[PDB]
Amino acid sequence: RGSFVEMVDNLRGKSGQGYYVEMTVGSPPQTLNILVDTGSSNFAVGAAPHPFLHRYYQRQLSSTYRDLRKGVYVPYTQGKWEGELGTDLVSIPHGPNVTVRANIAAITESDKFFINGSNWEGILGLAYAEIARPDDSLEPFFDSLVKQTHVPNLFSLQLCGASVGGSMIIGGIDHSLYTGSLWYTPIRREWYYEVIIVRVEINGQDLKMDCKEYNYDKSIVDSGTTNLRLPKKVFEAAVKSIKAASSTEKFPDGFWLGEQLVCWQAGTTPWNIFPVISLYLMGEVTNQSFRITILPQQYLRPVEDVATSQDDCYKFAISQSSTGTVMGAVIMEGFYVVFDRARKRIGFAVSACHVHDEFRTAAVEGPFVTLDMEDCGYN
Ligand SMILES: C[C@H]1SC(N)=N[C@](C)(c2cc(NC(=O)c3cnc(OCF)cn3)ccc2F)[C@H]1F
Repeated sequence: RGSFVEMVDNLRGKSGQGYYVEMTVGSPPQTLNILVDTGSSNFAVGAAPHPFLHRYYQRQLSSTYRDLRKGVYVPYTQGKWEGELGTDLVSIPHGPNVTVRANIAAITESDKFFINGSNWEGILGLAYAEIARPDDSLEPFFDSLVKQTHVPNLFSLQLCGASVGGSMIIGGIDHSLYTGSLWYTPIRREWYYEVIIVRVEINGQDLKMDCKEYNYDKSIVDSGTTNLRLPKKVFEAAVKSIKAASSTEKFPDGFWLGEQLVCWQAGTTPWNIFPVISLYLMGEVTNQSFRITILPQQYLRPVEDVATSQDDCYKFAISQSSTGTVMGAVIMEGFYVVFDRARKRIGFAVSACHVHDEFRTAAVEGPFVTLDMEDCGYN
Protein backbone atom coordinates (compact mmCIF):
# COMPACT_ATOMS: atom_id res chain seq x y z
CA ARG A 1 0.00 0.00 0.00
CA GLY A 2 3.07 2.30 0.33
CA SER A 3 5.55 1.44 -2.47
CA PHE A 4 4.63 1.81 -6.16
CA VAL A 5 8.02 1.40 -7.95
CA GLU A 6 6.15 0.95 -11.28
CA MET A 7 4.80 4.54 -11.14
CA VAL A 8 7.89 6.36 -9.80
CA ASP A 9 9.26 8.82 -12.43
CA ASN A 10 6.22 8.42 -14.77
CA LEU A 11 6.07 12.22 -15.18
CA ARG A 12 8.01 14.17 -17.77
CA GLY A 13 8.02 17.75 -18.98
CA LYS A 14 9.82 20.92 -19.95
CA SER A 15 10.19 23.86 -17.58
CA GLY A 16 7.08 26.10 -17.83
CA GLN A 17 5.17 23.64 -20.06
CA GLY A 18 3.79 21.40 -17.28
CA TYR A 19 3.93 17.77 -16.24
CA TYR A 20 2.67 14.95 -18.42
CA VAL A 21 2.00 11.26 -18.05
CA GLU A 22 1.89 8.66 -20.83
CA MET A 23 -1.62 7.37 -21.51
CA THR A 24 -3.24 5.07 -24.03
CA VAL A 25 -6.61 5.52 -25.66
CA GLY A 26 -8.67 3.10 -27.79
CA SER A 27 -8.20 -0.46 -29.10
CA PRO A 28 -5.58 -1.06 -30.27
CA PRO A 29 -3.92 1.34 -27.72
CA GLN A 30 -2.89 4.77 -29.05
CA THR A 31 -0.09 6.34 -26.96
CA LEU A 32 -0.48 10.02 -25.91
CA ASN A 33 1.34 12.33 -23.49
CA ILE A 34 -1.21 13.99 -21.25
CA LEU A 35 -0.82 17.07 -19.01
CA VAL A 36 -1.60 16.25 -15.37
CA ASP A 37 -4.04 18.94 -14.27
CA THR A 38 -5.68 19.14 -10.83
CA GLY A 39 -7.34 22.47 -11.74
CA SER A 40 -9.73 21.04 -14.39
CA SER A 41 -12.04 17.98 -14.71
CA ASN A 42 -12.19 17.06 -18.43
CA PHE A 43 -10.11 14.41 -20.12
CA ALA A 44 -9.50 16.35 -23.34
CA VAL A 45 -7.13 15.18 -26.11
CA GLY A 46 -6.03 16.47 -29.54
CA ALA A 47 -8.01 14.56 -32.17
CA ALA A 48 -7.11 16.54 -35.29
CA PRO A 49 -3.69 17.30 -36.90
CA HIS A 50 -2.91 20.68 -35.31
CA PRO A 51 0.68 21.42 -36.54
CA PHE A 52 2.05 21.75 -32.93
CA LEU A 53 0.89 18.20 -32.06
CA HIS A 54 3.27 15.25 -31.98
CA ARG A 55 0.29 12.96 -32.24
CA TYR A 56 -3.48 12.95 -31.80
CA TYR A 57 -6.39 10.66 -31.04
CA GLN A 58 -7.65 8.86 -34.15
CA ARG A 59 -11.15 7.67 -33.33
CA GLN A 60 -11.48 5.87 -36.70
CA LEU A 61 -8.72 3.43 -35.56
CA SER A 62 -10.41 2.44 -32.30
CA SER A 63 -12.93 -0.43 -32.28
CA THR A 64 -13.97 0.41 -28.68
CA TYR A 65 -14.78 4.07 -29.42
CA ARG A 66 -18.37 5.11 -28.61
CA ASP A 67 -19.94 8.42 -29.66
CA LEU A 68 -21.98 10.47 -27.19
CA ARG A 69 -23.18 12.66 -30.13
CA LYS A 70 -22.53 15.81 -28.09
CA GLY A 71 -20.06 18.68 -28.52
CA VAL A 72 -18.48 21.02 -25.96
CA TYR A 73 -17.00 24.53 -26.33
CA VAL A 74 -14.47 25.33 -23.56
CA PRO A 75 -13.26 28.96 -23.30
CA TYR A 76 -10.60 30.19 -20.86
CA THR A 77 -9.67 33.82 -19.99
CA GLN A 78 -7.06 33.55 -22.80
CA GLY A 79 -7.60 30.70 -25.30
CA LYS A 80 -10.13 27.96 -26.05
CA TRP A 81 -10.78 24.38 -27.11
CA GLU A 82 -13.80 22.76 -28.77
CA GLY A 83 -14.34 19.00 -28.77
CA GLU A 84 -16.60 16.07 -29.55
CA LEU A 85 -17.58 13.90 -26.59
CA GLY A 86 -17.30 10.13 -26.66
CA THR A 87 -16.08 7.24 -24.52
CA ASP A 88 -13.22 4.78 -25.05
CA LEU A 89 -10.81 2.42 -23.26
CA VAL A 90 -8.09 4.29 -21.39
CA SER A 91 -5.05 2.96 -19.54
CA ILE A 92 -1.89 4.34 -17.93
CA PRO A 93 1.18 2.24 -18.97
CA HIS A 94 3.25 3.42 -15.96
CA GLY A 95 0.21 3.48 -13.65
CA PRO A 96 -2.05 0.77 -12.22
CA ASN A 97 -2.52 -2.38 -14.30
CA VAL A 98 -6.12 -1.55 -15.38
CA THR A 99 -8.25 -0.45 -18.36
CA VAL A 100 -11.12 2.02 -17.89
CA ARG A 101 -14.04 3.17 -20.06
CA ALA A 102 -13.71 6.95 -19.71
CA ASN A 103 -15.16 10.11 -21.17
CA ILE A 104 -12.91 11.65 -23.82
CA ALA A 105 -13.31 15.09 -25.33
CA ALA A 106 -11.85 14.76 -28.82
CA ILE A 107 -10.38 18.23 -29.52
CA THR A 108 -11.33 19.38 -33.02
CA GLU A 109 -10.51 23.11 -32.77
CA SER A 110 -8.33 25.06 -30.33
CA ASP A 111 -6.69 28.43 -29.81
CA LYS A 112 -3.77 29.24 -27.45
CA PHE A 113 -4.33 25.86 -25.83
CA PHE A 114 -1.52 23.62 -27.09
CA ILE A 115 2.01 24.92 -26.50
CA ASN A 116 4.23 25.21 -29.57
CA GLY A 117 7.26 23.00 -28.82
CA SER A 118 5.58 21.08 -25.98
CA ASN A 119 5.51 17.28 -25.90
CA TRP A 120 1.89 16.77 -24.73
CA GLU A 121 -1.32 16.33 -26.76
CA GLY A 122 -4.06 16.41 -24.12
CA ILE A 123 -5.08 17.28 -20.55
CA LEU A 124 -6.10 14.99 -17.71
CA GLY A 125 -8.49 16.94 -15.52
CA LEU A 126 -8.24 15.44 -12.04
CA ALA A 127 -10.68 17.74 -10.21
CA TYR A 128 -14.33 16.85 -9.57
CA ALA A 129 -17.51 16.67 -11.69
CA GLU A 130 -18.89 20.08 -10.56
CA ILE A 131 -16.48 22.01 -12.84
CA ALA A 132 -16.57 19.46 -15.74
CA ARG A 133 -17.63 20.84 -19.14
CA PRO A 134 -20.39 20.95 -20.17
CA ASP A 135 -21.90 19.82 -16.80
CA ASP A 136 -21.47 17.54 -13.77
CA SER A 137 -23.00 14.53 -15.56
CA LEU A 138 -19.76 14.17 -17.58
CA GLU A 139 -17.91 11.84 -15.23
CA PRO A 140 -14.22 12.80 -14.73
CA PHE A 141 -11.55 10.19 -15.49
CA PHE A 142 -10.54 9.55 -11.88
CA ASP A 143 -14.17 8.95 -10.88
CA SER A 144 -14.50 6.37 -13.70
CA LEU A 145 -11.18 4.81 -12.63
CA VAL A 146 -12.29 4.41 -8.99
CA LYS A 147 -15.86 3.30 -9.92
CA GLN A 148 -14.70 0.61 -12.40
CA THR A 149 -11.64 -0.83 -10.65
CA HIS A 150 -10.35 -1.54 -7.11
CA VAL A 151 -7.91 1.42 -7.31
CA PRO A 152 -8.15 3.40 -3.99
CA ASN A 153 -9.73 6.88 -4.20
CA LEU A 154 -6.36 8.67 -3.88
CA PHE A 155 -3.55 9.93 -6.12
CA SER A 156 -0.31 11.66 -5.14
CA LEU A 157 1.88 14.08 -7.08
CA GLN A 158 5.61 14.73 -6.80
CA LEU A 159 6.42 17.56 -9.22
CA CYS A 160 10.22 18.03 -9.64
CA GLY A 161 11.57 21.31 -11.02
CA ALA A 162 15.22 22.16 -19.44
CA SER A 163 13.65 18.78 -18.47
CA VAL A 164 11.38 18.43 -15.43
CA GLY A 165 9.90 15.20 -14.01
CA GLY A 166 8.34 13.44 -11.06
CA SER A 167 5.72 10.90 -10.09
CA MET A 168 2.00 10.51 -10.27
CA ILE A 169 1.23 7.70 -7.83
CA ILE A 170 -2.24 6.48 -8.71
CA GLY A 171 -4.11 4.76 -5.85
CA GLY A 172 -1.59 5.46 -3.11
CA ILE A 173 1.45 7.03 -1.57
CA ASP A 174 5.11 6.25 -2.19
CA HIS A 175 7.05 7.04 0.99
CA SER A 176 10.38 7.46 -0.80
CA LEU A 177 9.05 10.64 -2.47
CA TYR A 178 8.92 12.73 0.75
CA THR A 179 10.83 13.33 3.98
CA GLY A 180 9.26 13.91 7.43
CA SER A 181 5.52 13.74 7.94
CA LEU A 182 2.54 14.39 5.70
CA TRP A 183 0.29 17.13 7.06
CA TYR A 184 -3.32 17.22 5.86
CA THR A 185 -5.64 20.12 5.01
CA PRO A 186 -9.40 19.57 4.34
CA ILE A 187 -10.77 19.79 0.80
CA ARG A 188 -13.33 22.51 1.56
CA ARG A 189 -15.62 21.53 -1.33
CA GLU A 190 -15.26 18.96 -4.10
CA TRP A 191 -15.12 20.97 -7.33
CA TYR A 192 -11.58 22.30 -7.59
CA TYR A 193 -9.15 21.04 -4.95
CA GLU A 194 -10.27 23.83 -2.66
CA VAL A 195 -8.34 24.57 0.52
CA ILE A 196 -8.29 27.35 3.14
CA ILE A 197 -5.21 29.51 3.73
CA VAL A 198 -5.18 30.62 7.28
CA ARG A 199 -2.02 32.73 7.70
CA VAL A 200 0.72 34.01 5.35
CA GLU A 201 4.31 34.76 6.36
CA ILE A 202 7.21 36.30 4.44
CA ASN A 203 10.46 35.23 6.19
CA GLY A 204 8.47 34.43 9.36
CA GLN A 205 6.96 37.94 9.25
CA ASP A 206 3.16 37.67 9.22
CA LEU A 207 1.22 39.67 6.59
CA LYS A 208 -1.43 40.45 9.29
CA MET A 209 -4.20 40.54 6.67
CA ASP A 210 -7.76 39.41 7.38
CA CYS A 211 -7.36 35.74 6.36
CA LYS A 212 -10.58 36.00 4.25
CA GLU A 213 -8.44 37.97 1.75
CA TYR A 214 -6.19 34.88 1.28
CA ASN A 215 -9.15 32.85 0.02
CA TYR A 216 -10.98 35.54 -1.96
CA ASP A 217 -12.82 34.07 -3.69
CA LYS A 218 -11.19 30.62 -3.27
CA SER A 219 -7.83 28.89 -2.81
CA ILE A 220 -6.95 25.88 -4.99
CA VAL A 221 -4.20 23.29 -5.55
CA ASP A 222 -3.48 23.35 -9.28
CA SER A 223 -0.75 21.35 -11.05
CA GLY A 224 -1.98 22.95 -14.30
CA THR A 225 -0.83 26.43 -13.25
CA THR A 226 2.81 27.54 -13.13
CA ASN A 227 2.53 30.43 -10.68
CA LEU A 228 1.65 30.94 -7.11
CA ARG A 229 -1.28 33.19 -7.91
CA LEU A 230 -2.54 35.46 -5.11
CA PRO A 231 -5.62 37.70 -4.78
CA LYS A 232 -4.81 41.30 -5.77
CA LYS A 233 -4.53 42.73 -2.20
CA VAL A 234 -2.59 39.71 -0.88
CA PHE A 235 -0.21 40.02 -3.84
CA GLU A 236 0.34 43.75 -3.06
CA ALA A 237 1.12 43.15 0.63
CA ALA A 238 3.24 40.05 -0.20
CA VAL A 239 5.34 41.95 -2.79
CA LYS A 240 5.77 44.97 -0.46
CA SER A 241 7.08 42.50 2.15
CA ILE A 242 9.31 40.57 -0.35
CA LYS A 243 10.68 43.97 -1.58
CA ALA A 244 11.52 45.00 2.01
CA ALA A 245 13.16 41.62 2.81
CA SER A 246 15.35 41.81 -0.33
CA SER A 247 16.10 45.59 -0.35
CA THR A 248 19.87 44.73 -0.36
CA GLU A 249 19.49 44.75 -4.17
CA LYS A 250 17.07 47.00 -6.11
CA PHE A 251 14.95 45.64 -8.98
CA PRO A 252 12.64 47.42 -11.49
CA ASP A 253 8.87 47.54 -10.77
CA GLY A 254 8.12 45.50 -13.92
CA PHE A 255 10.04 42.46 -12.58
CA TRP A 256 7.65 42.20 -9.56
CA LEU A 257 4.69 42.51 -11.96
CA GLY A 258 6.09 39.76 -14.28
CA GLU A 259 6.52 42.33 -17.09
CA GLN A 260 10.32 41.95 -17.35
CA LEU A 261 12.79 39.21 -16.56
CA VAL A 262 15.85 39.85 -14.38
CA CYS A 263 19.24 38.35 -15.21
CA TRP A 264 22.47 37.50 -13.36
CA GLN A 265 25.84 36.02 -14.42
CA ALA A 266 26.02 32.18 -14.27
CA GLY A 267 26.04 30.84 -10.69
CA THR A 268 25.82 34.40 -9.28
CA THR A 269 22.18 34.24 -8.06
CA PRO A 270 21.62 35.89 -4.64
CA TRP A 271 19.16 33.23 -3.35
CA ASN A 272 19.93 34.20 0.28
CA ILE A 273 18.75 37.80 -0.33
CA PHE A 274 15.22 36.58 -1.25
CA PRO A 275 12.79 35.51 1.57
CA VAL A 276 11.04 32.23 2.26
CA ILE A 277 7.26 32.26 1.86
CA SER A 278 5.08 30.37 4.31
CA LEU A 279 1.42 29.44 3.88
CA TYR A 280 -0.47 28.20 6.92
CA LEU A 281 -3.23 25.84 5.94
CA MET A 282 -6.29 24.70 7.92
CA GLY A 283 -5.47 21.45 9.77
CA GLU A 284 -7.65 18.38 10.39
CA VAL A 285 -8.53 19.36 13.97
CA THR A 286 -10.38 22.39 15.38
CA ASN A 287 -7.96 25.31 16.01
CA GLN A 288 -5.03 23.35 14.56
CA SER A 289 -3.05 24.48 11.48
CA PHE A 290 0.22 23.58 9.77
CA ARG A 291 2.73 25.58 7.72
CA ILE A 292 4.24 24.92 4.29
CA THR A 293 7.35 26.97 3.39
CA ILE A 294 8.76 27.55 -0.13
CA LEU A 295 12.13 28.95 -1.23
CA PRO A 296 13.20 31.57 -3.85
CA GLN A 297 14.15 28.57 -6.07
CA GLN A 298 10.42 27.76 -6.29
CA TYR A 299 9.03 31.26 -7.05
CA LEU A 300 11.97 32.69 -9.00
CA ARG A 301 12.01 30.23 -11.91
CA PRO A 302 14.61 30.19 -14.78
CA VAL A 303 13.68 31.35 -18.28
CA GLU A 304 15.95 29.30 -20.55
CA ASP A 305 14.48 30.51 -23.89
CA VAL A 306 16.05 34.03 -23.89
CA ALA A 307 17.87 34.41 -27.25
CA THR A 308 18.79 38.06 -26.53
CA SER A 309 20.69 37.30 -23.26
CA GLN A 310 23.83 35.26 -22.49
CA ASP A 311 23.21 35.48 -18.71
CA ASP A 312 20.92 33.48 -16.33
CA CYS A 313 17.41 35.00 -16.57
CA TYR A 314 14.45 34.62 -14.18
CA LYS A 315 10.70 35.17 -13.97
CA PHE A 316 9.11 36.31 -10.71
CA ALA A 317 6.47 33.60 -10.57
CA ILE A 318 4.16 35.08 -7.96
CA SER A 319 1.41 37.02 -9.69
CA GLN A 320 -1.92 38.67 -8.96
CA SER A 321 -5.24 36.86 -9.44
CA SER A 322 -8.95 37.58 -9.73
CA THR A 323 -9.99 33.91 -9.35
CA GLY A 324 -8.44 33.49 -5.86
CA THR A 325 -5.25 31.81 -4.67
CA VAL A 326 -3.78 29.25 -7.05
CA MET A 327 -1.14 27.02 -5.51
CA GLY A 328 0.49 26.09 -8.79
CA ALA A 329 3.82 24.45 -9.66
CA VAL A 330 5.57 27.15 -7.56
CA ILE A 331 4.00 25.57 -4.43
CA MET A 332 3.78 21.94 -5.61
CA GLU A 333 7.45 21.70 -6.68
CA GLY A 334 8.39 22.11 -3.00
CA PHE A 335 6.15 19.26 -1.85
CA TYR A 336 4.83 15.76 -2.17
CA VAL A 337 1.12 16.38 -2.50
CA VAL A 338 -1.42 13.67 -1.61
CA PHE A 339 -4.91 14.15 -3.03
CA ASP A 340 -6.72 11.95 -0.51
CA ARG A 341 -10.12 12.05 -2.18
CA ALA A 342 -11.52 9.21 0.01
CA ARG A 343 -11.00 11.38 3.10
CA LYS A 344 -11.68 14.83 1.52
CA ARG A 345 -8.14 16.01 2.37
CA ILE A 346 -4.81 17.07 0.83
CA GLY A 347 -1.48 16.04 2.33
CA PHE A 348 1.71 18.05 2.10
CA ALA A 349 5.20 16.78 2.96
CA VAL A 350 8.61 18.10 1.88
CA SER A 351 9.51 16.71 -1.56
CA ALA A 352 12.59 14.46 -1.73
CA CYS A 353 13.28 16.02 -5.17
CA HIS A 354 12.67 19.71 -4.39
CA VAL A 355 15.30 22.28 -5.39
CA HIS A 356 17.14 23.87 -2.45
CA ASP A 357 20.57 25.09 -1.25
CA GLU A 358 22.97 24.36 1.66
CA PHE A 359 21.29 26.95 3.96
CA ARG A 360 17.53 26.63 3.42
CA THR A 361 15.10 23.82 2.63
CA ALA A 362 11.34 23.72 1.87
CA ALA A 363 9.44 22.80 5.05
CA VAL A 364 6.16 21.31 6.30
CA GLU A 365 5.74 22.07 10.01
CA GLY A 366 3.08 21.81 12.73
CA PRO A 367 0.98 21.79 14.68
CA PHE A 368 0.16 25.45 15.16
CA VAL A 369 -2.75 26.93 17.06
CA THR A 370 -4.82 29.15 14.77
CA LEU A 371 -8.24 30.40 15.90
CA ASP A 372 -11.22 31.37 13.69
CA MET A 373 -9.94 29.38 10.68
CA GLU A 374 -13.51 28.94 9.40
CA ASP A 375 -13.87 32.74 8.94
CA CYS A 376 -10.98 32.58 6.42
CA GLY A 377 -13.29 30.78 3.96
CA TYR A 378 -15.14 33.07 1.53
CA ASN A 379 -18.90 32.49 0.98
C1 LIG B 1 -6.78 28.30 -17.36
C2 LIG B 1 -5.98 27.00 -17.33
S1 LIG B 1 -5.53 26.55 -15.68
C3 LIG B 1 -5.57 24.87 -15.51
N1 LIG B 1 -5.39 24.34 -14.31
N2 LIG B 1 -5.76 24.08 -16.49
C4 LIG B 1 -6.08 24.46 -17.88
C5 LIG B 1 -7.00 23.38 -18.44
C6 LIG B 1 -4.81 24.54 -18.72
C7 LIG B 1 -3.55 24.44 -18.13
C8 LIG B 1 -2.38 24.54 -18.87
N3 LIG B 1 -1.22 24.40 -18.18
C9 LIG B 1 0.04 24.58 -18.59
O1 LIG B 1 0.39 24.83 -19.74
C10 LIG B 1 1.08 24.47 -17.51
C11 LIG B 1 2.38 24.95 -17.70
N4 LIG B 1 3.25 24.83 -16.70
C12 LIG B 1 2.90 24.27 -15.50
O2 LIG B 1 3.78 24.16 -14.46
C13 LIG B 1 5.18 24.42 -14.64
F1 LIG B 1 5.68 23.47 -15.49
C14 LIG B 1 1.60 23.81 -15.31
N5 LIG B 1 0.73 23.91 -16.32
C15 LIG B 1 -2.45 24.73 -20.26
C16 LIG B 1 -3.68 24.86 -20.93
C17 LIG B 1 -4.85 24.77 -20.20
F2 LIG B 1 -6.02 24.89 -20.82
C18 LIG B 1 -6.78 25.83 -17.94
F3 LIG B 1 -7.95 25.70 -17.25
